[PDB]
Amino acid sequence: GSVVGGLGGYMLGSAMSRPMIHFGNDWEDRYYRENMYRYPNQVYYRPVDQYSNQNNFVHDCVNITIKQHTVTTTTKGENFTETDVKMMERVVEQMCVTQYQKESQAYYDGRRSS
Repeated sequence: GSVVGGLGGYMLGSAMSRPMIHFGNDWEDRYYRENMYRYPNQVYYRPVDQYSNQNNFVHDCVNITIKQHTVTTTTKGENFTETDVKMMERVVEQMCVTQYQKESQAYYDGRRSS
C-alpha cells in the first residue's frame, strides 16, 4: 500500500490482454513473450477532457505507468534493467494508445450529438 500522491488526479483503466508488439527483431519478440507477465496489464491516464494531441499524451502516460511500475517494486526489492524498460515502453505505449483512443471515442461521440 502506497501514497499515490505523485499522480494525484489520474485515472487507472481496466486490465487488458497483452499487446503483441512486432518489434521487428525476432529475438526481442520472444524475449518479451517469455517474461511478458512482468509488465503491467493496465495504464494510468488523466481524463482526455483536458489534453491535446496524442504524442505528448503517450509521453506522460508512459512516464507515469513506468514511474509507478518501476517504484512500486523498487520500494520492495526490485530493479529494472534497460532491456525490461525497452520492452515495457513499447507495451505501456501500446496499452495507453488504445486507452486514449477508446476514451477519445467516448468524448468524440459527445462532440457528435450524445
